[PDB]
Amino acid sequence: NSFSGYLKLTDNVYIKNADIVEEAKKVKPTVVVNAANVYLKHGGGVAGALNKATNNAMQVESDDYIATNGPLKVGGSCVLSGHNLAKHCLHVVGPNVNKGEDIQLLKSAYENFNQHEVLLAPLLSAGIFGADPIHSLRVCVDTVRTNVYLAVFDKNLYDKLVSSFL
Repeated sequence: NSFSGYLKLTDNVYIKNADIVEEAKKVKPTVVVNAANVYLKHGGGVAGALNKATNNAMQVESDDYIATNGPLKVGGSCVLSGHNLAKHCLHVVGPNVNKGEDIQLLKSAYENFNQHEVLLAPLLSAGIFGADPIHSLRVCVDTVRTNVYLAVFDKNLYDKLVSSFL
């Protein structure tokens, strides 16, 4: 397929040092995953980058979703438009360690991926959500059964994830 340059970690998990926005623009996947919060407020991190790439269309759509349905749950998800990046965006809420949220909900968050055959995704609960990215990758491998292409922005983190993988 159109995913190029990934390292194979397992039967179904692949990883690349890449900006998820640029990779979505190049591949136009069926599903891109957003690292969302429960309010779908896309201010920073991956969410802020994806929203900016849609010229704020993602935020306008999200505000309507919240007005109609209320907040997500931690560990939950919703499927919205992918705008100019993808057919669909799967907004998944991993726990935010900095808010005291239970890291065990990371497994629930990754289970949402199993409803989709192929996904382009970031590591959940990494970055500004405060969890250890090595732990996030382990939970991903052990939970997701569908095909997941992981994009890791930071080269030093990418190298550490690959070189410590077991």
